[PDB]
Amino acid sequence: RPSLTLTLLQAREAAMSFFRPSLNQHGLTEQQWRVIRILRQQGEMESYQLANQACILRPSMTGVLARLERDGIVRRWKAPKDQRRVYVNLTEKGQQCFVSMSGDMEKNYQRIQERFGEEKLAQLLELLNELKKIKP
Amino acid sequence: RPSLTLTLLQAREAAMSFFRPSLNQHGLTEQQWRVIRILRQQGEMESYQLANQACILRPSMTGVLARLERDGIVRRWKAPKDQRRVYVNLTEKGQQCFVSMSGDMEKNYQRIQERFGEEKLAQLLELLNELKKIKP
Repeated sequence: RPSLTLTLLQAREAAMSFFRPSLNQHGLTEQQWRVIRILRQQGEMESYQLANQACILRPSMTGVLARLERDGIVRRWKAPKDQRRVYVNLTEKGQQCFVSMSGDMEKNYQRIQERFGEEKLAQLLELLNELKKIKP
Repeated sequence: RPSLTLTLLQAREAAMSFFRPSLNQHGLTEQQWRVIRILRQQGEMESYQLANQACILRPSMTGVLARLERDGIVRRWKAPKDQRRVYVNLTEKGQQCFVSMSGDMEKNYQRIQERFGEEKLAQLLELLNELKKIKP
């Protein structure tokens, strides 16, 4: 039995060589960029939920957020009607950060699409979207 | 542009809920189990190469190996004809560890196959095997 889950992770390392240089070049970690990506697409998010979607382990998430907060990328606030919840969102500076990286990240996806196949990329994503739906 | 790489990782979290309990139940971490899986399938392996295939970051790999070595699961040795290389292999105890977990891990794959689809699982794996081949 080949390992579905190890194979998912090796496939992701393969794709990540297309993005790490632009993130290298822009001075961000992939874990930062995941967080930025989710907060961009999904908007303000409760912080445990963000760790869960962004696929970060909770002890590293504390440092991920405090760093991004220190850099002016995200803002953290207590929910007015439950102060023990903490919501996170991109700042104007973080949104403009996302925007300037996006042209580079589109070109890296164009390189993946050419080298992998435009329809193969679409089947993979469809299938991966389906696999996520098997979660109990 | 949806994130191929974040989506790979969320799909993997989905599948991992099928295995973490048996690894919970057997007292292993997934990072240990990746290492055991690669050393089982591929045999003795140089230690940086093992980190690369097993998808572990080098500072965590040191602790992964020293723990597994302390538990009698792996053996580490210097290559006779290059003492600055360190090879790793499963011990008899680690091989029997792999064997006893494998029945549980097969059942968890049967659950995935039923809930995901037997042919969909095969297309996904074929496609992921292809994606790995795009690595520059």
